[PDB]
Amino acid sequence: SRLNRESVIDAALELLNETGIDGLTTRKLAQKLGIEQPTLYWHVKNKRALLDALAVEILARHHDYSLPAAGESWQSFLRNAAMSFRRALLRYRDGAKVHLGTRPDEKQYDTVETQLRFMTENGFSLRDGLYAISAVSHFTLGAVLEQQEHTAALTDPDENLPPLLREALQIMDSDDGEQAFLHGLESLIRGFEVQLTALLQIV
Amino acid sequence: SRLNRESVIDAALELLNETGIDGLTTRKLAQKLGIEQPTLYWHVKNKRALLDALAVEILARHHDYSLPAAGESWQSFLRNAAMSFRRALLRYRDGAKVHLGTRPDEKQYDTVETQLRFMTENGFSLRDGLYAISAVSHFTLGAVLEQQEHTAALPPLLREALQIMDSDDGEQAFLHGLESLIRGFEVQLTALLQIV
Ligand SMILES: Cc1c2c(c(O)c3c(O)cccc13)C(=O)[C@]1(O)C(=O)C(C(N)=O)=C(O)[C@@H](N(C)C)[C@@H]1C2
Ligand SMILES: [Cl-]
Ligand SMILES: [Cl-]
Ligand SMILES: [Cl-]
Ligand SMILES: [Cl-]
Ligand SMILES: [Cl-]
Ligand SMILES: [Cl-]
Ligand SMILES: [Cl-]
Ligand SMILES: [Cl-]
Ligand SMILES: [Cl-]
Ligand SMILES: [Mg+2]
Repeated sequence: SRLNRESVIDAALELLNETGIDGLTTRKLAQKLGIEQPTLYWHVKNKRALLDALAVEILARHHDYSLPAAGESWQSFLRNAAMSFRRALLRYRDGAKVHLGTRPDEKQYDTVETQLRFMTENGFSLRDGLYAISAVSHFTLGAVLEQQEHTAALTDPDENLPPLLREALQIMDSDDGEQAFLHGLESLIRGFEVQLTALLQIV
Repeated sequence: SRLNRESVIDAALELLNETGIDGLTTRKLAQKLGIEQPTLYWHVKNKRALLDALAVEILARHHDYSLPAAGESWQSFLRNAAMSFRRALLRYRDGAKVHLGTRPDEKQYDTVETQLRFMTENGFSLRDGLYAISAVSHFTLGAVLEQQEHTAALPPLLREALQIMDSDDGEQAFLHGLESLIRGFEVQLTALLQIV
């Protein structure tokens, strides 16, 4: 079939959903695309190159709230961006692992620059603006990775559970992690706000 | 080698530091222990079982702040627990990845129950106490993972960002975010039913 970048990425993302990240291989991709492995090699040098491209393309295709809307508050921007990032990571099987194992594009660098510009224009020091954006990223990625790895582990004993843990596990299994995530996200943002507004005051 | 559980874990953690999580295999563990694979199999059924046990033993061995001190505030407890958790995850190569997606083990039940009960004793609902603990975990795991990954590895403002980001190992960003999280929890807890 067609082996332009877009078609190779489409096929690989579809394969990822079938195999997961550990099972994804260039050999299986060649099969999916109806080609011999040396043919694929011309287009895609190895699994690492493949994964780097997928990670970028997942965000490029699906992380559609990467920039603030005109006039949007920083609080709202971080909230929306976090929700968008989470959605994008959850869209594919092992998506967060795919994302984790890369380092950003030149395009992603521009976006981060704009986000950093935006934060600093809203009163954050560069340091605090960065730490905020980092913390949102770390929390969001951590939440998705726990969810997705937990799912992955299931494919491979209530009577002894103590009562609060039993109830906590019931609570956590009750959705895909969204409720816990959204609650933590508000706490994170409010913490940032308390810090920003303090300026040089002891807080 | 000796193949009691402790010796097997010892060997596997040593191997983990050598190979990382992806590179860790039962074949290489058997080699390290000077045994054949089917011998290892009697003791360790597969990689998932090994990883599950490593997750537990890393905390058992190195997570020293899992319970509040007598009289300790919930804020201080979460701070201390988060710092301890992070140190324990950082102790071994890919430690955060080893933890990911695990659930409390039987040997951790009393501890984790106490943590949950402790939050509720401080005014949190079980739900909100859980969400606080979970947020701390998720944030800490994210922070460590990004540190462990860019051990495994232009714009103006960004460029100074990378300077501060490379001025240390991640601890400053981590600690700053942890304080934000804790203050956010406090603001929520203290609001009760007030619009906040
Ligand atoms: C309460 C809880 C915890 C954890 C956890 O994974 C979990 C879960 O998967 C479902 C429901 C509840 C929990 C932790 O991993 C753990 O790291 C942990 O095992 C743990 C421990 N064993 O000491 C902690 O200290 C806790 N945290 C404050 C770092 C946290 C507690
Ligand atoms: Cl072609
Ligand atoms: Cl193309
Ligand atoms: Cl491959
Ligand atoms: Cl707004
Ligand atoms: Cl023995
Ligand atoms: Cl033993
Ligand atoms: Cl293996
Ligand atoms: Cl205290
Ligand atoms: Cl209780
Ligand atoms: Mg855990």
